[PDB]
Amino acid sequence: PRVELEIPEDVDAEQDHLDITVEGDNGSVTRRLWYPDIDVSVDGDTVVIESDEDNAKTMSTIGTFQSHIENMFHGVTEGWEYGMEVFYSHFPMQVNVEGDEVVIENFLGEKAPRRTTIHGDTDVEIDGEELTVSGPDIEAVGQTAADIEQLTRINDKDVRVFQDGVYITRKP
Amino acid sequence: KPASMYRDIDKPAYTRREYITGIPGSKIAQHKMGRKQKDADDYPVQISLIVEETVQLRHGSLEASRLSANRHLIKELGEEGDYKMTLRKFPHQVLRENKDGMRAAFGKIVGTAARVQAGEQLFTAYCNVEDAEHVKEAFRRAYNKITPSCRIKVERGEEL
Amino acid sequence: PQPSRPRKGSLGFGPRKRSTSETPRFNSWPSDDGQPGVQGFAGYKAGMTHVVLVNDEPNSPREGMEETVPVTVIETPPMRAVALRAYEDTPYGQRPLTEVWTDEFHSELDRTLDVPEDHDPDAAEEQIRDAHEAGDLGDLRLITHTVPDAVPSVPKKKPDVMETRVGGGSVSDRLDHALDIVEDGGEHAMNDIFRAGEYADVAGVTKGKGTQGPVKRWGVQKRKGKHARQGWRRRIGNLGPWNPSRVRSTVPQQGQTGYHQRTELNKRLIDIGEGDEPTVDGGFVNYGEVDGPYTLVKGSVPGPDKRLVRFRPAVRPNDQPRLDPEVRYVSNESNQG
Amino acid sequence: AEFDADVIVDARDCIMGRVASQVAEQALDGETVAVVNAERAVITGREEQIVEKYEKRVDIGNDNGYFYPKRPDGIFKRTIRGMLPHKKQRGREAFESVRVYLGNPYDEDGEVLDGTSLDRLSNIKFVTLGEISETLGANKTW
RNA sequence: CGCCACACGGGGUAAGAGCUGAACGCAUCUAAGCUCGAAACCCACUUGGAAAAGAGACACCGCCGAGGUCCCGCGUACAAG
RNA sequence: CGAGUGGCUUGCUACCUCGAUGUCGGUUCCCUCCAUCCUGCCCGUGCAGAAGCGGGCAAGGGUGAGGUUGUUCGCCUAUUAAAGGAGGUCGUGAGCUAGGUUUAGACCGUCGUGAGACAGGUCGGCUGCUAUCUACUGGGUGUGUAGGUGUCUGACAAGA
RNA sequence: CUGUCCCAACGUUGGGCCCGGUGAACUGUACAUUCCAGUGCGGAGUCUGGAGACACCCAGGGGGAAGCAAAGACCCUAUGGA
RNA sequence: ACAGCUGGUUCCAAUCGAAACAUGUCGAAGCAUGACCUCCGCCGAGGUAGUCUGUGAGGUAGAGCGACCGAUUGGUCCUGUCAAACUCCAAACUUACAGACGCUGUUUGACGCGGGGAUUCCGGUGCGCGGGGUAAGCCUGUGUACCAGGAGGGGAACAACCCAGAGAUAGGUUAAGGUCCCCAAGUGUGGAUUAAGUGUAAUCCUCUGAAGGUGGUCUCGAGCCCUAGACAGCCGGGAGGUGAGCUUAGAAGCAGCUACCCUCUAAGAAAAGCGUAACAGCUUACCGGCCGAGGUUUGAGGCGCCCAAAAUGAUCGGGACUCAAAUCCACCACCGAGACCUGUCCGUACCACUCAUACUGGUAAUCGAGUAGAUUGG
Ligand SMILES: [Cl-]
Ligand SMILES: [Cl-]
Ligand SMILES: [Cl-]
Ligand SMILES: [Cl-]
Ligand SMILES: [Cl-]
Ligand SMILES: [Cl-]
Ligand SMILES: [Cl-]
Ligand SMILES: [K+]
Ligand SMILES: [Mg+2]
Ligand SMILES: [Mg+2]
Ligand SMILES: [Mg+2]
Ligand SMILES: [Mg+2]
Ligand SMILES: [Mg+2]
Ligand SMILES: [Mg+2]
Ligand SMILES: [Mg+2]
Ligand SMILES: [Mg+2]
Ligand SMILES: [Mg+2]
Ligand SMILES: [Mg+2]
Ligand SMILES: [Mg+2]
Ligand SMILES: [Mg+2]
Ligand SMILES: [Mg+2]
Ligand SMILES: [Mg+2]
Ligand SMILES: [Mg+2]
Ligand SMILES: [Mg+2]
Ligand SMILES: [Mg+2]
Ligand SMILES: [Mg+2]
Ligand SMILES: [Mg+2]
Ligand SMILES: [Mg+2]
Ligand SMILES: [Mg+2]
Ligand SMILES: [Mg+2]
Ligand code: NA
Ligand code: NA
Ligand code: NA
Ligand code: NA
Ligand code: NA
Ligand code: NA
Ligand code: NA
Ligand code: NA
Ligand code: NA
Ligand code: NA
Ligand code: NA
Ligand code: NA
Ligand code: NA
Ligand code: NA
Ligand code: NA
Ligand code: NA
Ligand code: NA
Ligand code: NA
Ligand code: NA
Ligand code: NA
Ligand code: NA
Ligand code: NA
Ligand code: NA
Ligand code: NA
Ligand code: NA
Ligand code: NA
Ligand code: NA
Ligand code: NA
Ligand SMILES: [Sr+2]
Ligand SMILES: [Sr+2]
Ligand SMILES: [Sr+2]
Ligand SMILES: [Sr+2]
Ligand SMILES: [Sr+2]
Ligand SMILES: [Sr+2]
Ligand SMILES: [Sr+2]
Ligand SMILES: [Sr+2]
Ligand SMILES: [Sr+2]
Ligand SMILES: [Sr+2]
Ligand SMILES: [Sr+2]
Ligand SMILES: [Sr+2]
Ligand SMILES: [Sr+2]
Ligand SMILES: [Sr+2]
Ligand SMILES: [Sr+2]
Ligand SMILES: [Sr+2]
Ligand SMILES: [Sr+2]
Ligand SMILES: [Sr+2]
Ligand SMILES: [Sr+2]
Ligand SMILES: [Sr+2]
Ligand SMILES: [Sr+2]
Ligand SMILES: [Sr+2]
Ligand SMILES: [Sr+2]
Ligand SMILES: [Sr+2]
Ligand SMILES: [Sr+2]
Ligand SMILES: [Sr+2]
Ligand SMILES: [Sr+2]
Repeated sequence: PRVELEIPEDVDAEQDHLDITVEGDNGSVTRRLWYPDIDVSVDGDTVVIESDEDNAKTMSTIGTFQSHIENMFHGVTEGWEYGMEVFYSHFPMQVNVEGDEVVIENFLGEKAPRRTTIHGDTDVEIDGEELTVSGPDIEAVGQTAADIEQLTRINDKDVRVFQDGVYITRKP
Repeated sequence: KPASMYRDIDKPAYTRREYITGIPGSKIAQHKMGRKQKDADDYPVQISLIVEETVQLRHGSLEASRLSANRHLIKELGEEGDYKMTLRKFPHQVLRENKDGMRAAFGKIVGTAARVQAGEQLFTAYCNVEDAEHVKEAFRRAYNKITPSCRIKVERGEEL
Repeated sequence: PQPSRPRKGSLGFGPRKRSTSETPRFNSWPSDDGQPGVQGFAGYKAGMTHVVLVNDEPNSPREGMEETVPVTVIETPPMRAVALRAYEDTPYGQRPLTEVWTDEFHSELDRTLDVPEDHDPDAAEEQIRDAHEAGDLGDLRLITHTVPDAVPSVPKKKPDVMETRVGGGSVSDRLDHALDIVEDGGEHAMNDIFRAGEYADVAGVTKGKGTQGPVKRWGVQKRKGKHARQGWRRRIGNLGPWNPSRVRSTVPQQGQTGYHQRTELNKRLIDIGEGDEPTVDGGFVNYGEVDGPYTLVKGSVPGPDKRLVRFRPAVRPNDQPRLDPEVRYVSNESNQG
Repeated sequence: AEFDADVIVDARDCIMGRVASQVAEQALDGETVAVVNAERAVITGREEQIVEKYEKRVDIGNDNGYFYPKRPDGIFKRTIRGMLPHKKQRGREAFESVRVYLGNPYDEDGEVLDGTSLDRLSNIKFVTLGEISETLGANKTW
């Protein structure tokens, strides 16, 4: 099979072995697309994902490689933005960005701060009670936003009563 | 007692009641279920439970699989529903157990089993087109309570 | 169902045999954090005394109060760093490349070594620098020896030679720091490396006890009750089960006890000084009188009196350093009595 | 140390067992073989199970001993030994005239033996010997 | 029976929590890819270890002399050695 | 009702050993298994919390002291994070113990005409050997690598 | 009342260890540096597959040689005995 | 002393070569008489291990029972099952006699008869058929071939599984089995499947793996829908008579009862599912739009996955192997016994010659393994 993807005018696409670098105005993203007998190449203006095999396992990954490349196109142009809202019931939670990591203080009354490192060139911007995670790499933005929701995990007590924590509001 | 002790056909045919005494009664209550007053040819659909391996099924295993099959039809179609199921096998083979070491080893009579060859229909149901998927579930519950793997073969019904 | 019990003795200090060198050899060194410096020192064990100290820990309820602390006196005179060895990063691990020596040798060094007469310190230095440029330089260590002649209580004049690592900033800057120490005469003191209050790691070859039975060697039981009177007093029950039909090396048996190398971790250095301040009246039993450069190590130190012990900045400290503790009293009372 | 090699073999991207089978056959014919770039040698299959097998061999042992190598240097050497009658005179001479190396200590490039090369563009389920050695706990010196 | 000392942290996982993601336009923690995550695994730390047969490395001394043994006085050592 | 795993219980068989492979319980010392009692990390809840209940990964470590009884088992007490189970000739007598079983003495009950018996009870009642080989714990002497002194390296090995 | 025990320590005397002299016995099909698994009359140092293993000597406590010592006391069998 | 019990009983070779069973026995650890082995003498032309045909014997497998017999269902003839000790039927197959062919015998005298000497009467295993037993490397039959008493080649090792029955020596070709290395021969060919190291394990105490489950993946088929736009997704619409009637304080799609009617229109239920005290609210049906190509339902087969826990150190013999060094379908070339072919020699038997069993010549595809034991030369 063969699937051709036209690169937008704002975008530049290059290739180095199995690695693909996609450039644009909102940044650059490099990904490694490796799978048996699937060749991904840049034909000057279009990106070609082709294989000689048509089996279910090969077809699964051809479709995955398509979505990955199309997402890099959106990333380097428009970008990826996840919206988050901080909620608390009794304890005033301090969600701050300290360097390369986002810190959460006084969560559920804890003395020890909860922290997670931001993945890649992703930027987390705070506006009081609202947070917005953004960047060109969907893998890095999707995870950094997920990491923040996961950072306020509670396994010992009832989550329905103890609902404190930052949650994802908008998914792109 | 496990069915491992009785599932295979390895002893001679031991059915002659004029020479065998003290045989326990069959746990099987009914053989004809549903609407026994109505005919089998009055129904469009005919589905059978086909036994894939040649075995000996005990009366207690036969009753367990019959009860759990018919109890599902009584639940889904009602107590007086429009169906008629038939268990065509009867427990003729008398079973023994040696319960002294191996001296005077001939066992005492403990139960009965139905000898069923491969490809044979153990259960045969007759239903309507709407109740065809309810009877396929009755046999799916019935095959779990007997020793061999089974085929749920639809014999008279091109309604799919 | 017969109660559980941990096995008799540890299996981590095996095989329980005699030490190859009476001089301890460190198998690990501290990290490269601060400024360039030698990562260890050595001295000779003297004996023990107690000290009265003011509590330094802020988390302790007794902060500021007088506490009696046991101390081992170790005579630590200045050593001589006679050379600088360089290691290269070969595919088979770290291998020695070259050595840069000196001209100023201690008079009594020819009792252990074949003292260099004709050496080229500049060409060897160049070899180490080409290896640094090539990016294949491992680590830099100094060949060092003690001056047992400076210690009147120790009979030996034959210097105890040992290698010690130089750790610090960049590889270029510590190469130069190492060469500077060497070039002079290599003379350095305990003050140069350690400060009072710092946690050090003390290594030493333990007190030799010859051959001892399982009870003393592995801490097994003696035969109890009626079993003690039958002809078996201090011998283990069995050497193993029927199967496996062999005796496992893990079963507690007789043999060499003592004279093994041990590396005692996190030893607080109470005080470093010079004089007759820690000496005991009538002299330290089976040693002598201390009148020179010393160190006061908190608690016990492996080995007997006169034995060479080694120091290293703690590779794994638990507490934060509380520098220069206030010593209100040092016991000078006789160890006889 | 110098080694007068007749054949210098490049193990890079090559199936270990297949290279080993040929190296042993050549050693018995009197050749002085030298396997190079063993860290980059390859072994097909699911990483998780391959490592389990090699980790079990590291755990196996007793007082008599079962010295199993962790470095790719020795793992390759042992693989070759298993294809040689090493306890016999002929087999020991064959084995001692074969040496495996980390990287390439020579000036020449090693020759890639026929049928041993693995195509990375067609395969994803494999491990490199260095990757096994790192998991085994060997100190990376390559 | 007295006294002193015996981490923290890395790395990779399990169960599990997830991200991106297709087969299957959606959905999906998985199929390829990725972020995490056990007192357990590896490292860290201690002990042994040139007889590792690829039987090692460095430096200096020396081949008519470097060094060693015996001898002698003794133990920080020791059943002989 | 149906399907299995194990080889801890019991039974079956009579292949091995009758020119003997010492036997219950215990003790002492070593290794192991996981079907996990505690400790770590998890999922569910008839999960507010606290305390539980059920399940998953997991064998690193731990799992102790005592009263009756030869007892294994078990019953019982107080502690405990918990006071898990099992394999190793039901691990372990050229290690120990002799309370039990298992001779020769004796009594009681039952049975027997009797000698005597008991798959009942009870008191007493023996335990040999200087290690050849192998195995391991420690200690030396030689040879190999191929003049000496000093310092190291680290394949591997052990640890809770 | 006490080291029977918690929990073991130090000491004393004779041995044990080294030297001179004296000088047996038990035991021996052969070979024999073994270990892990397997197999085999189902309980192997010797067979199979691997692993390990330079030779010799000293001391030790006894894991194995189904260790050595006794043509099983138990059980059954004999047209045995008392 | 006696013992039916254990142990031992000493030189070479050549020919044949068992029985571990039956009857009786204070007999079952023993004997006797038979079966069977061997030797001698007699007899003098047939013999019958195989097959075909003919004339006879038979009630086991299977099957069936309004064919007996005895079991064993239900319904207001019909309908549901069975039999070691049932039979209206009925094999394969075994077996009597004879003829034909084959093979064999008439100097190697067969078939048979008489006599001397035994050994043997603990057997075992595989396969087929069994009976008992949950089962067993169990117990007890039967037919047969093997071990015992059978080498050599293969199977990792391994009495009885495969090849193979074997005088010496030698050349050659194969058998079973094998050709990536260990290890002789292929890293052979065409093609497909498997991603679990599944597997690389004929048989097996020994090599497990089940019931159940599986949008893991490959392949084959059937029905239906689709460019008049299918399947999914997303957007828009999902309207009034009316909030149906009854029930009820109320119940208005959605507590319950019954009905379940028609306008507008391109659709839209007297409402399929959540929700409310009841409303409201979110959606399903159904219609339209955006999009644009196959989609959906079911049947079958292949390989794999889950189900899957054990004790000193994991395993297909090991190494290790992934478009294979696995698996399945075909094919090509090789390696590989003492078998088979072939040269010389030896033994034994027989023939011709001979006094000879001394020579010599000849025949053996139809001679050459062997425990107990019989016979014979040294
Ligand atoms: Cl004791
Ligand atoms: Cl080991
Ligand atoms: Cl070999
Ligand atoms: Cl792959
Ligand atoms: Cl034959
Ligand atoms: Cl593997
Ligand atoms: Cl002769
Ligand atoms: K016996
Ligand atoms: Mg004193
Ligand atoms: Mg005093
Ligand atoms: Mg588990
Ligand atoms: Mg709680
Ligand atoms: Mg453990
Ligand atoms: Mg018991
Ligand atoms: Mg025992
Ligand atoms: Mg013992
Ligand atoms: Mg004894
Ligand atoms: Mg003894
Ligand atoms: Mg008593
Ligand atoms: Mg008694
Ligand atoms: Mg014994
Ligand atoms: Mg006897
Ligand atoms: Mg008796
Ligand atoms: Mg008598
Ligand atoms: Mg003879
Ligand atoms: Mg002859
Ligand atoms: Mg029949
Ligand atoms: Mg015999
Ligand atoms: Mg070959
Ligand atoms: Mg397998
Ligand atoms: Na009986
Ligand atoms: Na004694
Ligand atoms: Na592989
Ligand atoms: Na190992
Ligand atoms: Na971790
Ligand atoms: Na089982
Ligand atoms: Na048993
Ligand atoms: Na025994
Ligand atoms: Na015991
Ligand atoms: Na554990
Ligand atoms: Na008790
Ligand atoms: Na024993
Ligand atoms: Na005992
Ligand atoms: Na004894
Ligand atoms: Na005492
Ligand atoms: Na003798
Ligand atoms: Na022993
Ligand atoms: Na008598
Ligand atoms: Na007699
Ligand atoms: Na008899
Ligand atoms: Na007899
Ligand atoms: Na004829
Ligand atoms: Na049949
Ligand atoms: Na017989
Ligand atoms: Na035969
Ligand atoms: Na063989
Ligand atoms: Na495998
Ligand atoms: Na004979
Ligand atoms: Sr049977
Ligand atoms: Sr079933
Ligand atoms: Sr050192
Ligand atoms: Sr070290
Ligand atoms: Sr005693
Ligand atoms: Sr054994
Ligand atoms: Sr080859
Ligand atoms: Sr996971
Ligand atoms: Sr050496
Ligand atoms: Sr497990
Ligand atoms: Sr727990
Ligand atoms: Sr007591
Ligand atoms: Sr009891
Ligand atoms: Sr035990
Ligand atoms: Sr007694
Ligand atoms: Sr008596
Ligand atoms: Sr009794
Ligand atoms: Sr040599
Ligand atoms: Sr001794
Ligand atoms: Sr017959
Ligand atoms: Sr091939
Ligand atoms: Sr192929
Ligand atoms: Sr077996
Ligand atoms: Sr299945
Ligand atoms: Sr012959
Ligand atoms: Sr013969
Ligand atoms: Sr013959």
